[PDB]
Amino acid sequence: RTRRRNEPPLDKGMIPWLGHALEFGKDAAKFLTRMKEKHGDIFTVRAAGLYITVLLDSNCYDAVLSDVASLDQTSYAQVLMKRIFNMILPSHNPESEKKRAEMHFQGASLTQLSNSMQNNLRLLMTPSEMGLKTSEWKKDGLFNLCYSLLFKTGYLTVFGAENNNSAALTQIYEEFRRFDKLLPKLARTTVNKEEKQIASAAREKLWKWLTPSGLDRKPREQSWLGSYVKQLQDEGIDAEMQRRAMLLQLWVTQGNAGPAAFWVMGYLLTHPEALRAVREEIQNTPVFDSVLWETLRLTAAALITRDVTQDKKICLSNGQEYHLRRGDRLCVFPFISPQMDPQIHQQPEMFQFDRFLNADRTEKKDFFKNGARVKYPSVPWGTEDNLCPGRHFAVHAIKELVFTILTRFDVELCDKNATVPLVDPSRYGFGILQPAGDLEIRYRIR
Ligand code: HEM
Repeated sequence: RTRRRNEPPLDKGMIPWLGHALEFGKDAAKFLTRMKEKHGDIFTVRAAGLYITVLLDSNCYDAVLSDVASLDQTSYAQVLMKRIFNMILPSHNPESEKKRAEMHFQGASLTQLSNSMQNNLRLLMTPSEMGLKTSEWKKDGLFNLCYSLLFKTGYLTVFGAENNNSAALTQIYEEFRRFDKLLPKLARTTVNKEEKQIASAAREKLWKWLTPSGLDRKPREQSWLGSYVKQLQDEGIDAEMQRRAMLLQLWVTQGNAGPAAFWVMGYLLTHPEALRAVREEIQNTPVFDSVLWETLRLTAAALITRDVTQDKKICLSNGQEYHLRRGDRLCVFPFISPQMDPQIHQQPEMFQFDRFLNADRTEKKDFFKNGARVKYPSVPWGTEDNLCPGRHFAVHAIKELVFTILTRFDVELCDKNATVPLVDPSRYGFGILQPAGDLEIRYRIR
């Protein structure tokens, strides 16, 4: 491989064919940040025989990705669902189900879903559910606690899975965590033999449990999940692959909200002034909105991937023209820019609770890089034409959990001086970051 005219800088690495595959996978943010410092806002890396052009000029993300004739999302999605979920969906219409997700998670459907979520969370934060039948205080990891509560809430709400009792929901959650922990390694083909066995064992249990085969529950074909299942059935997808698809939809709907709620609570518990303004506001939620947006800036790290299906000319904001080559991949990583970009957000590694608030506590919208307006200073839900359809529901759920914890419980750090844990670097690229260890807490009924 050799650079052609106006192609991005090329970085092959020293390992023939394999290139940067290992380093890229181990900590995508560290590697792509290193590459940005070396080459600038656009560069092409070799990884496992493939060439991946990375674009980090956030002013171009929307316009570049709008070219669906030159930039395919479907092929890499198929790769991931094979590797992670052991799934193949032949003759599958992807746009029809994405349209269903948009509609089902907005408007009157959203209000219904959100009302059910509120009800379900209440059932899950009972003293008995909260492990408070033995003692005044209960110790837990905050991440584990927030993930457990929202996973269970979202699962009950989205899958309508009341057939599962309390102990059953815990079993399902713990198996999901087992699988979820190994998901990045599955995506990257970096599982060892023991991990591969664990992931496969976990998937099989989840395939069985998420489809209650033994029961005669009449399908709700007008619901989000029921209409999805009905589509697969009409497309000729067999029962077994229908079972496997449930784990895909479980991960897509449950893999982010609880982790995000953890970071919100982590940042708040470790930032007294932030927590005071939030609690005061509980007594329109402008402060909490800034808190949540700041949390997502720091922790929403989905990587956007496309296959380049034809040669494409592109212009960065400075006017320089670059050529994308057919057969390559294009990646866009909003986590690095604009979210963690020090030229847009000063001290970007710092949680500043009011970073998106003006002096008079109005919404701060004015953000700049080197004397140029930045249209989207944070991109947690994805690029403008490919937004998370569940985002409004995600925010409702995160708010509901945070509101309940602060209102109905006393929550204390076990180590009064603790800061939030570091990030597990395997999570970069897959959505909300997860902590390396946990933040140990104690809680009691307030
Ligand atoms: C903070 C929490 C969440 C974040 C940050 C988030 C973010 C994202 C992002 C960035 C994507 C784009 C896919 C990609 O390029 O990898 C996506 C897709 C999607 N999200 Fe969310 N999400 C969250 C929670 C949720 C929730 C609670 C739901 C629904 C209950 C949901 C439903 C979906 C669906 C159905 C897709 C489309 C999957 C596909 O078409 O392949 N998400 N999400």
